[PDB]
Amino acid sequence: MNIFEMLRIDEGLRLKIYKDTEGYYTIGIGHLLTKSPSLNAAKSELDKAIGRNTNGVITKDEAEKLFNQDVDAAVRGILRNAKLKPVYDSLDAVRRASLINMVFQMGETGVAGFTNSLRMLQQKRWDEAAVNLAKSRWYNQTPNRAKRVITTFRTGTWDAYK
Ligand SMILES: [Cl-]
Ligand SMILES: [Cl-]
Repeated sequence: MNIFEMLRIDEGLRLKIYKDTEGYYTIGIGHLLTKSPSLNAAKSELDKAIGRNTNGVITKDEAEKLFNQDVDAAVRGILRNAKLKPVYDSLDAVRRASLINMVFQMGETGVAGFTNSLRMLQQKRWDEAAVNLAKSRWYNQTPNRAKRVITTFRTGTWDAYK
């Protein structure tokens, strides 16, 4: 199991524009297109991301390409972030995947906002971090996915994904 397979389970794969859990236009494996209500604004963003006139549909290869870019970007954003980087550097391989998953989902800014949980993870206080991570809108809005990520942080294994 790895970050790609992990995010593929959490995000699914859809080849046609769809609305995410927050009602935003998305495509492929969790690739956010726009927060605008406009479907035309989303098709425009899509064509721009793909480099062709897609009329709202993409192929599996195209979805996987956006996916590879988004994972790369999540990692690079963590490494560039003064608050995230030290956490990431401190974690083992499995838990690092957990942090990438959160950044992919809610953005670098959003994760960097989990001040107390980050401090707990850096200190390796797994049980405490798990409790603090759950007191969040994130957990309350997408509980099943949040629990899988939190269990991964707590145990350092991929059990929640098997
Ligand atoms: Cl893009
Ligand atoms: Cl969920």
